[PDB]
Amino acid sequence: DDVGIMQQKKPPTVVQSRTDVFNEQFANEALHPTTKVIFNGLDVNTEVQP
Amino acid sequence: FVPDVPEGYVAVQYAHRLFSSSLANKRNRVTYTHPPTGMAYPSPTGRPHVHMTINERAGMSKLVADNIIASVIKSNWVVDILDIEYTAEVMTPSEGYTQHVDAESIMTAPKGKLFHLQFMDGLLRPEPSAFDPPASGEDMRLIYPLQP
Amino acid sequence: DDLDEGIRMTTYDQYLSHIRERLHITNVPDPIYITGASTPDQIAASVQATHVAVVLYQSGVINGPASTYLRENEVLVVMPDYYDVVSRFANANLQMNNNRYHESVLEIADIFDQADFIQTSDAVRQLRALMPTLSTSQIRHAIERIAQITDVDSTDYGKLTLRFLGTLTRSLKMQNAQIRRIRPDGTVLRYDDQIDIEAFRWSRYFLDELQLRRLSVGLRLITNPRIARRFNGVRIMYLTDDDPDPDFVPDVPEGYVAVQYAHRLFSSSLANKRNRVTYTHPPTGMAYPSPTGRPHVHMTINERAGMSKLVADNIIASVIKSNWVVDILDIEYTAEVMTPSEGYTQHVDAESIMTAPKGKLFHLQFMDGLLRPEPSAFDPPASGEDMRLIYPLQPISVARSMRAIVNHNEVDRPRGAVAPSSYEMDTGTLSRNGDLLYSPVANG
Amino acid sequence: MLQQPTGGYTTLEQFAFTIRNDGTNATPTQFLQLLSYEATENELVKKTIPTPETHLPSARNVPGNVYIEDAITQALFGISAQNVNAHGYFSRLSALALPNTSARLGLDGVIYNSETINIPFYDPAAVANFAATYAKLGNASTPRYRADMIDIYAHVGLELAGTDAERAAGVMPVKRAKFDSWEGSLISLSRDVVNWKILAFLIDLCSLEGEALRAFKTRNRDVFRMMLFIMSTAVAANVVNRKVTKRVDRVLEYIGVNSMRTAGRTATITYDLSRHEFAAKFLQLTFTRWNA
Amino acid sequence: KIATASSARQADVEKPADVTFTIENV
Amino acid sequence: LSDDFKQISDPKGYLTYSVKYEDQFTKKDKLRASEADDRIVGPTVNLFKYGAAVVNIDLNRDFFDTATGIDLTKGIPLVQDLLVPIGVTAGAEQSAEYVSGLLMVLFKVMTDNRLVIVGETTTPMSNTLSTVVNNVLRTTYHNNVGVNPALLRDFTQVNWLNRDITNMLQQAGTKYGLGLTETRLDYVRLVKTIVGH
Amino acid sequence: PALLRDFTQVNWLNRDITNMLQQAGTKYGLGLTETRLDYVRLVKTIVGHALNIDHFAASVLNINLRALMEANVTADDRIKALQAHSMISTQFHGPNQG
Repeated sequence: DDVGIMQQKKPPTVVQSRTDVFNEQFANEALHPTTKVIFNGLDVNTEVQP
Repeated sequence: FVPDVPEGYVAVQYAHRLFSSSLANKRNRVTYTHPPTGMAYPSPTGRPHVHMTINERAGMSKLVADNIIASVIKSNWVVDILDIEYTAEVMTPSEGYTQHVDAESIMTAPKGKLFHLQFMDGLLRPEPSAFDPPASGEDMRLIYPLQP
Repeated sequence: DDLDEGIRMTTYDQYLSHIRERLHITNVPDPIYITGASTPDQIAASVQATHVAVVLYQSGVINGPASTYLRENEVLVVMPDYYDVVSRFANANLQMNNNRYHESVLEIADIFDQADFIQTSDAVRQLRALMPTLSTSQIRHAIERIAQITDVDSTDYGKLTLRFLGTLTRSLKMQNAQIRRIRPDGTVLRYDDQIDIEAFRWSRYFLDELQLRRLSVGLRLITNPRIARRFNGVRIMYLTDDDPDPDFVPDVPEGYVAVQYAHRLFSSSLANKRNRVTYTHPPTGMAYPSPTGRPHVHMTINERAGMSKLVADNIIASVIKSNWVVDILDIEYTAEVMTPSEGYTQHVDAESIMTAPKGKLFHLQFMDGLLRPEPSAFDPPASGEDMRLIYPLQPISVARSMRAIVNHNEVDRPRGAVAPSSYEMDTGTLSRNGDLLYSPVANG
Repeated sequence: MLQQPTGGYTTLEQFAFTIRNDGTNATPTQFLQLLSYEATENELVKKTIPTPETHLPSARNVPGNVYIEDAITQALFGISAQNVNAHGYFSRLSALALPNTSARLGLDGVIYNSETINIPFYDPAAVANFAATYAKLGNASTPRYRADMIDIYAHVGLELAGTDAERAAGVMPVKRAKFDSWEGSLISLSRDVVNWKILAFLIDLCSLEGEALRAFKTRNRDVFRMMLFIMSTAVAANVVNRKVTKRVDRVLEYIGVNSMRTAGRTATITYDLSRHEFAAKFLQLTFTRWNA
Repeated sequence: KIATASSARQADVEKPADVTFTIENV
Repeated sequence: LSDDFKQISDPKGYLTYSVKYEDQFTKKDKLRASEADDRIVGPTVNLFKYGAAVVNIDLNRDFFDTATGIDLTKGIPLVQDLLVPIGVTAGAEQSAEYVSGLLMVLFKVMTDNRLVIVGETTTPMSNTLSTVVNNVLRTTYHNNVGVNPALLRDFTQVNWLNRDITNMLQQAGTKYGLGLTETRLDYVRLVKTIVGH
Repeated sequence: PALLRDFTQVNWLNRDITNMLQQAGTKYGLGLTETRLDYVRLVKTIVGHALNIDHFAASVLNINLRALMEANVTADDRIKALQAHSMISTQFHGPNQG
């Protein structure tokens, strides 16, 4: 139940960057879990609140 | 060509309030709570077919933007961003596209940026040889005009 | 009628291979043939005669009182073959049918009473069913290899070493063989106690009594479910990674139509100025050039033999873009079960699962993410999803004894944690003969 | 095997449901008597509950002994319950749903794939009736089958704070509950509840028919009300204390209105979205059986 | 400080039988 | 005499418990068992320590060694060059190896000639053992008690486990015990006397 | 001092402490005990220990913990203060409100 404290291991983070047009292909798609994510930069939460 | 919204999709005005972080099965998912039924949707995958209409991108969390696009992809959302102004160039099939507008920039740009969308006119695309083996892969367009 | 219930019967080949020599060995008259004019009393006399409850089928349709007798007495009919079996019995009630049967192994111990002439169990048959068809040369190879493992000089064995014809290997394959006196004509004679020694009565597969004694334990070990970790068949399905349990096989949803994979399905076709790898759906016959927009399809795939890369890839694309659930039964794999901390050391491309040679052992890894601590309350939201494609078709965690030895709220058990089975801790007693036994359940 | 009493298993003293009230044992009804309500301007108006889906999860064979009772009571009442929508447990449930399955559901709340004789177990017909509906808890998360997590709580409120006239009317003012209370009263209440053998109550609710089941509903109404109360506190938008005349009065607000609250708090147990889907589905099934 | 997995399995301690010269009864 | 058997002490079994731990889980509280209860229950508690994500039952790699040609590194037995194609090299990681491997288990078990001799033993006084261990012990035990989950009773701090093992122990049908026991063979003499453990 | 029972060799003391212990009105105990607050979660769970400490310091320690326990300060509160000190249309995003 406890909040984790030591940094936990995470699934690899594939970064799709979908455009105006693209040619999608799924040969050599990963089978084990991956975190698909669409945007290049997402450490947007930077204002730490003591 | 401006694609129609398929029957059974439901209009939803964007609001910051529609999205929130929340716990969902050992992860802080960016839950989307659909205004009609009120039901939360922690993941993009299960969401109701939604014709979301973003009148103004300003103030939106970038993570909410990624979630909305991920909804367009995994739940087949049709989201209509009205804020954007853009020039368009109708490229010939011979020349192909030269510039690609990432959906990231389309979602996160300041109002008043002037995007330059390209558009192939595929009427003159060459016909494939009758005997040639099939190509692998599928061309996909993500962004569309609302107007001719 | 229960699957166990009904008329027992077996092919004649099984009979000569297993029942008959044993019948000769106990000195009983050969069991009667059952022609159309066979009263139940004759069959009763034969069963009481041979002490084996077996009757070889002869000719003609069998009358019904005999049939009810064979059914109630569980008499084992032997038939030359299985063509038109129903025609060999008179169907009074017309309940019997050629497709209405239950094939099953039947140990000789359940029919012979005398324990002196029975060594093994169904287990050997099971393990043999696990074997590839074997050439005599292959069999010699296995034998020489088992000798090599055990430091025996197996050289020139099964081999004539003529001075002029040279070495001539013969077959080593003598399954179920017996030592038997022959007439000078070269043909065999039934084992006579009057001449041939008792040691020649029954070969007992040519092993020491003690090796048989241990062989029984070993068969029970091999046929134990916990040792069966060569899994076969995987489900490829586009799904967010939710269930912690490795043994998660997603259910195929409601609207899905099962489709056996076949080459005739996928094909080339013109489609919007492109030569798309079109799929046609057999329930409607409609063609679907694009992987997107295809009807839900539980596509079983018995063999990936000739499946072209365009097609394999197009199927996988249908799994994603169209939520096809494909089930590849060709695959055989070991499955390591990872703790969440060790993650995934290996990384299986879709292409590798659709092109791994048949008979190669795949090695898959599966998370047991049950021991995964709750996210920090102020950890940033995860915009995108965590998806997963490879799933087991069968339970995987079969060797598992205990799972998640950690508390949940210092009393409550975590959902899915497993205490050891009670049998792990029984330590009962030796039996009157000295066999191991679990303790009595009820007091009596 | 326990033959089911004509009054249902709940008539047996083996399955008495009870909760500590400042540490002393008490029937759920005499806790509910402590509850007092202050109505507000908003009005709960129950909608017809959508009929539950006929699709049980496929009854796949699974290793081990599924501990189904602990799963359900934890997902509803347990503190910070985890993996509430893992599918295997309900695969075994739907396995129980089959007409002649070898699996048996012991009084322990465990399901055993073997016919393991030494443990007494519920009559297979009754558990077939039970699994035939509650295996559907196995599709609590699947998008096609998700329960309305919002409107269903109106029924919750109606069955908790509802006056008999408010109940017959089918509408009630939104209410703010309050009661004299010891510190940690809600957590301790949830601990007392999560130890309930609710499988007796649910096997009875599913298997019993006619006058016996109707008498069963009149008899166990306080238990169902209590489970409802723990859920309501799990979804209450806000929960506090008032210090009137030395006595402290816990105040939960508001009954019958789910807030989709996800972050945990000192006051109460708190559903994550998964637990919300689960509890919602549970409420749909349980009320659909409750009103017939 | 990163989390880590680990493993163990019970060891064999099967020594060949010892040759005591002492006897334990008359 | 012919060496028909292979005298050994503290025998190694065919199956053994493998266990994977998640190493971030440890109870803040620290148990303090008596030295004798640790000598008995200890290998077990050390094996089934907190954070053990899984506890499997594998074939003993240490017994079915590579000398037998088995390779238990993946879960199944795997024996190369038994069932092979003739006339072409067999492929690596071939599935057939599994069946080949089973023969070697069967074969290796068909010919186990180990014959147990008592190893070092211990006769704790009852007063130095926590009472449950005294219920389980039988006057004396081999110093090399291996693991067995019944030992965890009143010892693991993982409460549900301890509750469950207590249930299975108190059930009439199962009864863990350890060390010397009254065999029908007791007092039978064979140069040395037989006893049961 | 209750610990000295059956431990001090000073006999009268041990006799007297035994008397006060066996009297119903007093009951020494030590370490973890069943508080009404058990299982209550506050990032970490609360538990109660019967410490050997003065009742005054104990009373104050209890008051402090129950104080932190009752405050119900969530992220939404801090977001509200940040919004008060921010240019009028600023949008804040991040943690769950609860």
